[PDB]
Amino acid sequence: YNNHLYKQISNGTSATNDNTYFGYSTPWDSEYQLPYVLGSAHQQYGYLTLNNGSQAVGRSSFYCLEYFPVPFHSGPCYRQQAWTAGTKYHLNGRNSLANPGIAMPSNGILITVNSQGALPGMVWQNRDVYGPIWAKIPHTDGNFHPSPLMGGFGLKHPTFNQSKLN
Amino acid sequence: GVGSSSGNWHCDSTWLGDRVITTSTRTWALPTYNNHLYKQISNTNDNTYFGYSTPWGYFDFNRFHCHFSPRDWQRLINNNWGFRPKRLSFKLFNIQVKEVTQKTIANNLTSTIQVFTDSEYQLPYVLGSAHQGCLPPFPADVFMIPQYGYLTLNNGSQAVGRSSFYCLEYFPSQMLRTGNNFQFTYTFEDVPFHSSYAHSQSLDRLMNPLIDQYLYYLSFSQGGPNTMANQAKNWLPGPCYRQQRVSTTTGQNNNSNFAWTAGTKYHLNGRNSLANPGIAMATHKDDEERFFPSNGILIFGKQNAARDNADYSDVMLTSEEEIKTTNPVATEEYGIVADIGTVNSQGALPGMVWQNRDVYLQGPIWAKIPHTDGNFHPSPLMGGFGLKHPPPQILIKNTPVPASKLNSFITQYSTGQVSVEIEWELQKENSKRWNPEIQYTSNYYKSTSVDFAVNTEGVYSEPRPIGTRYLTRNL
Amino acid sequence: WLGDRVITDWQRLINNNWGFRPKRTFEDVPFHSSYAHSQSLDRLMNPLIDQYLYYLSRTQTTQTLGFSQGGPNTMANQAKNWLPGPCMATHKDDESEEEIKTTNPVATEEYGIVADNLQQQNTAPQIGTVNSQGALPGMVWQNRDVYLQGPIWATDGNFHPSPGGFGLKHPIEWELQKENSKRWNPEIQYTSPIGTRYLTRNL
Amino acid sequence: WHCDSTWLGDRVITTSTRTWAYFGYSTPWGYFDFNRFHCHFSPRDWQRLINNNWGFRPKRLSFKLFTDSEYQLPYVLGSAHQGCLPPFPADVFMIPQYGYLTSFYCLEYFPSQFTYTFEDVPFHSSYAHSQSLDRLMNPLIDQYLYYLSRTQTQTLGFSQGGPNTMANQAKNWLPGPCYRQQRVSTTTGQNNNSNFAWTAGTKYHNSLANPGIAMATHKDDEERFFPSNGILIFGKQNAARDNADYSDVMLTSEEEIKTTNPVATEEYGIVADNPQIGTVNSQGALPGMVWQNRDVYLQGPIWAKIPHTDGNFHPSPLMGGFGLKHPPPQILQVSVEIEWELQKENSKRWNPEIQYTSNYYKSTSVDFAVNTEGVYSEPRPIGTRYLTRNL
Amino acid sequence: STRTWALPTYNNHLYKQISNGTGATNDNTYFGYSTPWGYFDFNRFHCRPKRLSFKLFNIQVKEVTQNTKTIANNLTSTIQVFTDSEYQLPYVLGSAHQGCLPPFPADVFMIPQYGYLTLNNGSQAVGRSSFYCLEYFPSQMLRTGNNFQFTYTFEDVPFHSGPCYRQQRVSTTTSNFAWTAGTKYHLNGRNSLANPGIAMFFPSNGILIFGKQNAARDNADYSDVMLTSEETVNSQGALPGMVWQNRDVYLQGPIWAKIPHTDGNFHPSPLMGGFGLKHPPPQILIKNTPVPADPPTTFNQSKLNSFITQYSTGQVSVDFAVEGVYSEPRPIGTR
Amino acid sequence: HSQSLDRLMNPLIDQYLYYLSRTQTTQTLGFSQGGPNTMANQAKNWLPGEYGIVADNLQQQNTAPQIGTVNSQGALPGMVWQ
Amino acid sequence: FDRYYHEEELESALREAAAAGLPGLARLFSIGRSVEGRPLWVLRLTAGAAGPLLPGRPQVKLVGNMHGDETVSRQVLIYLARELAAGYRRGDPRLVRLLNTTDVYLLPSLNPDGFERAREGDCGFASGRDNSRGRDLNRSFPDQFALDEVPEVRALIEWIRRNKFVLSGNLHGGSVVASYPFDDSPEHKATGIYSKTSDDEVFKYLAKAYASNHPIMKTGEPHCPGDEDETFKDGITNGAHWYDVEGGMQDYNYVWANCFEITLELSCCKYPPASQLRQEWENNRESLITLIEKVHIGVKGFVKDSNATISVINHNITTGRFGDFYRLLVPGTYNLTVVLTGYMPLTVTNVVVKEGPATEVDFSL
Repeated sequence: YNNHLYKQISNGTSATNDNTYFGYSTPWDSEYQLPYVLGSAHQQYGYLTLNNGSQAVGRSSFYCLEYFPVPFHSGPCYRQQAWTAGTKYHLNGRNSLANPGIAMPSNGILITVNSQGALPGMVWQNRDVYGPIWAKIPHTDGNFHPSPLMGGFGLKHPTFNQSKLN
Repeated sequence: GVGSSSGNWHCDSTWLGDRVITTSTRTWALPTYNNHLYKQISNTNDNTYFGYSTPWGYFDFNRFHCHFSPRDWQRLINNNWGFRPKRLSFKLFNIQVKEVTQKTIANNLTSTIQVFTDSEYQLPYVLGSAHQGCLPPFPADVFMIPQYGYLTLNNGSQAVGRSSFYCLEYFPSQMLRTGNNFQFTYTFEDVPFHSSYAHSQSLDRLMNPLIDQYLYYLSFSQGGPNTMANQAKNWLPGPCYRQQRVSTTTGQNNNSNFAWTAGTKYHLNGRNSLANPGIAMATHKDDEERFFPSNGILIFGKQNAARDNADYSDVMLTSEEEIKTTNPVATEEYGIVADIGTVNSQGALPGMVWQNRDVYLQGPIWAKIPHTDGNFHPSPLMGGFGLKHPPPQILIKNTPVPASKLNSFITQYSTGQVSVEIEWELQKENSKRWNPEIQYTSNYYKSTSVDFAVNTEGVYSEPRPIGTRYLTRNL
Repeated sequence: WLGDRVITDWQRLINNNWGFRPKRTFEDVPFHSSYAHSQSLDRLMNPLIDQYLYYLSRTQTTQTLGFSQGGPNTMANQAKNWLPGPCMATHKDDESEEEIKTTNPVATEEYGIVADNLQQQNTAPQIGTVNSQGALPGMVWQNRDVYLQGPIWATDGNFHPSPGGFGLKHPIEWELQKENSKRWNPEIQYTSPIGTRYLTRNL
Repeated sequence: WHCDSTWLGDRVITTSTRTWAYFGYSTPWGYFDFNRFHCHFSPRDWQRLINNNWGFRPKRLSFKLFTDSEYQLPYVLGSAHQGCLPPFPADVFMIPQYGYLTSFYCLEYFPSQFTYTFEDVPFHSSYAHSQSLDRLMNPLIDQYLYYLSRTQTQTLGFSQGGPNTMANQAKNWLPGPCYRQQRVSTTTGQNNNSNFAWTAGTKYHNSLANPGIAMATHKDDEERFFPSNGILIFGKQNAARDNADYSDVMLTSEEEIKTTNPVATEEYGIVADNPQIGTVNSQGALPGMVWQNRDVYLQGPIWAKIPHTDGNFHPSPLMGGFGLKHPPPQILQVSVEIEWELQKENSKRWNPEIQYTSNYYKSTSVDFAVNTEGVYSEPRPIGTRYLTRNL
Repeated sequence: STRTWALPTYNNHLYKQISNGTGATNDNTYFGYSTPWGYFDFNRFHCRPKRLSFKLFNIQVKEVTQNTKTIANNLTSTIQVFTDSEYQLPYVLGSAHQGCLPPFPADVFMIPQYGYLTLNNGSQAVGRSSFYCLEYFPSQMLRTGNNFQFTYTFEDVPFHSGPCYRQQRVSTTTSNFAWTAGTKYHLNGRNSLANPGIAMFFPSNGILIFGKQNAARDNADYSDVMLTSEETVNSQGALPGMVWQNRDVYLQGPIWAKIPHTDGNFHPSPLMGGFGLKHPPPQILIKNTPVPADPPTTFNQSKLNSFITQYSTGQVSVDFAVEGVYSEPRPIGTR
Repeated sequence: HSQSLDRLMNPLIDQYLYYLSRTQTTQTLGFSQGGPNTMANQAKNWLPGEYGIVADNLQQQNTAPQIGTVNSQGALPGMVWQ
Repeated sequence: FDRYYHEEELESALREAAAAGLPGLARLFSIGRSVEGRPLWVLRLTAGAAGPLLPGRPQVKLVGNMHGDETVSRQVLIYLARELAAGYRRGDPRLVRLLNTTDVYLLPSLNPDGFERAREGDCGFASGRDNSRGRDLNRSFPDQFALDEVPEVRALIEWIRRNKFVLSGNLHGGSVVASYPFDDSPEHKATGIYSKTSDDEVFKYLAKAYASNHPIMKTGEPHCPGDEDETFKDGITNGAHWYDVEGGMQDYNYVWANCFEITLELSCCKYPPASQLRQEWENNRESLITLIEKVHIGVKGFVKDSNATISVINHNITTGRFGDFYRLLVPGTYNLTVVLTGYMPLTVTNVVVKEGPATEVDFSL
């Protein structure tokens, strides 16, 4: 992959703001020190990091992989209804489609009050599995019912020349 | 012994392995409050209260600078993923009790002071409200003990049947003369580590940017590197309680006084109260540093800053931008749902994750979790550690010495030394990140005075609020 | 009545205990809070000491940016650590689950006000009254009171599984929680639907 | 393939694996070199080391794939040559050819993993003094020692050294030795309009004294000025072999030692010619002098073999590093694992110190990372002296 | 050697930034901090070494009031004393400063105030500048019934018994060339006088000059001072083969100095004479514990500004005769 | 010694350290890597025990950089002798 | 011509410009020395230390490169000197009458030390902003609302007090805008506060005259990094209305002297590369000349017997050693009162200023 190179990949407006990204494509982890890309339901290892447009910030991290040696599976509302009318959330000025979203539609399945959060004494079921098996619960201070919205199990720990040879 | 010191000055910080023991000694002066009397106090409908002001003083060390020096804070935040208090030892020694008369001051050897700790939490917990009177950030500073006073249920400026009156003299308290010392050790309960890190990945960018998804979305198409806002995602951003956006560039704001009328507040007991700082949310999106939530941030005060109507130059705003990877922006909506509609205040939903508010060198350390039937993420909104049994309030009073109950007393105050020694546990930073991290550093260029140091007039000032999230982790 | 246990009266239970829970074999259920808070969530501060934290208080001198310290007078503007329960008290003052008005918002009226639009020089700020508020971090609440005539007890995920009554995963001796309060003035007792919140606690 | 850094106590064990392929002689042998610091330390690890330590030194290394354990061969390492292990582990490097200057040394005459133990070496000063050598006194108390302050009303007057006449106070120490270097401005227009790179260069008789003894690059507010050949100049990514533009190179700055060492472009001081005054440009060792060594860099050499001579004065390499009488032997997939003993700082300074941090503001590419075409680049030479001490 | 000492309240218990930029030429520019602490100095010989024992006892802490200057014992007041045995503070000892223990035992001396200097760019500090709060150290507190004591062991320093740096020729038998023609060294663009420089009718600044009793602080006449005597190429560094002697120690001169913690040094013997020590006797810092006056009856967040004017006396343990004024007629060398 | 102090390098491998090789094009700043051909300009670690050439003045746009011959030189760090 | 002249170069370029005109026209002198001893070169241009003061010729100064890294001002002032001399030799009628009727002072670099510490390509999005003593030259003048640490400021103050400057403008960098005086406010708020003068409209007119001829400033939108699209109407702005500056030099010039000064932010890249300098010249040349011509507006004249104070507007001005006075005003009627201590005053009313040349009046006290 990548001819044994780490290639910096990115995308900015010069696509759209919601699709901008920055990351690295590697030519390829028991302590979970790499960006965990599993659980995103993908069909080469590459990861993303913080970006502001097509360019990264100082808080962005670069990982060189050569630098390496639950409850049994079986109601809150976030109303669903293609993109303009789709149910999406907002994070850092970047509208991301809430597909499939909370378990219960334009983007609500796997292929008056309209948004109700958690209340005392209310019960709900999790999305069924068909499909992904697990997902890594993000290492974060707080999470409410850390179950994968896509379904599955929420796992906390799931002649010499100086130039490099081409 | 009147002629022998009760204790010694202990200001130090020992960094042993994953433990940091920060001990700090300060000089305190306690006057006679309310002239040895319990006085009922009472007071727009939003600001009404009823309560009692007690002749008792209380010791406050709920601010981080009371224990961590700026270099200590830098050492803590530059190398550790998290930290939490493990224990504390509190000592109160070298007590002098002096009488002032009309004017001269003389030692009163036989006089005592009453000191106790509300270890059973039977008193109203006034710590954790981010009040003044804490131990000074600078050890050489001598500080005045704040007066203890508590609030109760009120109907306007009048009490109700359930109003509780607490006589602090009803508690068992140790009496100390000039030769006696007080001390107690308290052990913090199991508390989650404060996240002294900023996520190096955003929540909506946790996928592989090289491989398409096997899940289709209504476009039908498969989520891919190009159309990544449409990819299936396992988690949602944290809950949002939308705040009003105020620009530090004062010319970009509306020409109206919207601080209270258009501020974000919560309604309780028919009495609107400003949701300050509210739930933890990003101060602003990227390239938007001039904007802050109207009341959704911690605003500390520079040295000599005015109590009321202090200009922007006299205050320091704290920014929660480093949690923009997970927390939705405070000033901007949570998202769009169908009816389309814009959701501004979003409660908790399954699968959402959110970072807590940052702690600061000048900010609070802990707060008592209210003894309630239920609570969702019982973490203080101003930051710190939520404790069911926090460090007990240390109440101190000058025992009255009389000169119908006796009214005239000898005008008497006390001084002494107070030591608080807190042992904290650290999370060692174990990351395979290749590029150098972002560290907190002092400005290299020449400066008229050293930051976090005394000026020419002997005044210690903190120039900026030092955050805690500088190292990085992955989601 | 033997120590912290009672084997089965209601007046004696509610006038002398902070909580109670059935034992038998009932699973460990949290003690039902049989107490009304003597402090309100917005009044947990010291009414004598100002706050070192500042808040935005001033915007017109033209346009300005003024900050003030929370104090006894500007008490509603003070920074607070907690939020009321999700939107639950029956009624506010001078208007039954009123014991929880200290922590729970009034049922017949809104949770609060959020910001609606994004202000600029040309757009006045807009406010949105939130009627249905879900769970938020740091928000606290009380449960509905039990009554002598009321019920005792009653999925993949649930949030705060409390009915009123006891939330039992697997649904008589009652273990009591003796009140240990140094409140000076006499407490409120039941004297001749009987509630359960008569004794008082601090928040 | 072992490549990681383990921080245990006051030790850091950094292992790295890489994929590999005048008169004198050029041998067919290729020699393994890992004498640059980035061969062992990642930029994150270098930041971690330099932000939290007052010093470090190698303890022992293990090298797995002959070696001249008795140093019978011309030790060619320590001359800052290419062929080192690449800073980026994913890079594949070619073994440099081994050649020496003069004595014929036939390498197959020697019999063809191993472990080497570093001899006890002084810790490298990974700190910059917070005090100046001429400002070690009490700024509140006068001196009881008098100094000649007046000579004509013709007379003889003596004064006590005090806070105001601070430069006249008696002192116990002198700055380090000086070997004056020609000054060149990075602002090109401020320089002379002549090619004085070689003619006006500071050289010893005529090999060029590059970088010479450890002296401060510039005094205060003169970051544009640098000694003509008295500093280490590293190459930015894809820099020219020769005739490189100033923007194509990165100049190191040694001003951290300006508090103890004389400025490289300025004189050591003034002596008496006879009342004529003479200016000393080159100053040898004098009693009571103290001086800091040249800073080591993430790209700089780690060690150098002390020549086996009858005598030497402060045998620390002039390019920076650890002067070793018996350095790691020349080695004629590769894993090198080196252990460093850290010197933990115990500072009671109140204000926060200066740490190495990456710029927060947006950048097109992450610094110390790979670009779009997969080329790893070191954007700046990371020093080692960031924490502060007292003299 | 036991002396009676008095310590006043320095700087009103305030750490004060001090600076001096450009009179006051660039060579005299400094930045630093004056602390409310005094320090004990016994670095003069009249106050090789193997060990010392330091004691600080018989402490009286007296409060003074003005109306009528009335001084009264404050039996409940303490003093904080600590030794930076880890050498974490700027070591201002060894700079030949005043405030040392008097040569005459009967003299009662004033404890000099502790201040330190730091990196400066004129009267203006830099990022590398360090601020040290002496209250950030574990200091033992002492009332009238308490005594302080420690012991220190000198390391193996060579017994007290040529490179050249030419000085200017000055005759005691009388233009103003003291600074212009003097022998100085250049450091960070700051010409600092090389006094007394390396060990070599006296050189311009290459000797130690002591002051007789009742001598002017500045422009003291030659009869009011005592010169010490240690009886082309102008600067000659160390060469292989030269041997030289160190500057002699004197009954009034310094005993030791701290060898700066530096990568390298050549013959680390103090230029003033004495013993170069990597770990010299730790400087002993002593301060009156601040005793606030009566604070108001209403809480104020600001630090207390009114303190009781206070001081503390005590005893300290560790020709040529006296209107009761003790004087040393001449400097006594060792060789 | 079978080697001289200024010939302890590789006559085959270039250096990764640059030295100021050009100043005048007008004025400029050219840097070159020390190599076998330009072996005198190459960086070293040691100095000999006319000792050498130092700079006397501080060159400006007009002041030519006059040099000075060191006839007597004292001990310096990284200096070896037999 | 694309080259940043440094120390020595400055003097050489200024004297080359002086020789680029007729002899007896230009005089290059020094009003003082910087901290490092670099002279503060000032070029005086007029037909005929600084030499005697010519009658009927108002004194105009243009102090540039007052911040070290704001160096477009330095080069445009050098090019202004060269252009003035070249036009005077070539017989440029506009420049001929300008030099005949105006005593133009040019100060290319007030902070040469900061300019030397400045680095090429640094647009300022320290970099030598302060002098070598670390003090800001714009935060060191006495604020209307220590001299030893700023010898450049003291030298400028003495030069101003020794003269009777009528019109001036200091040229800056980091934006493209003309800001008129009262650069601060009594409340000393960061921004927003409008702080007008007694001659607020006259300062507005001067800023308009400079800005309208500038290709970038006339648009009223600098449109530069880190500006938040801070659109300045008409290309002009007020001091405190833009941002607070305590102790600005233009405020001292207005209050402590007869000077009318406006700060000119020529470009938002503080230290542009040499190649762009040519363009910068064409961006400013005319405007600079225009500003000098604007000294000939309002009222001018002499006060003679049959230091006199001229009063109109709470801003009085004094006469020169020749008794000449120049009050910058716009068209309209004004009531000019002349008052000299010991000379009973004269209130000449209905003085009508027409657009363009200043109105003339001679007073006999």
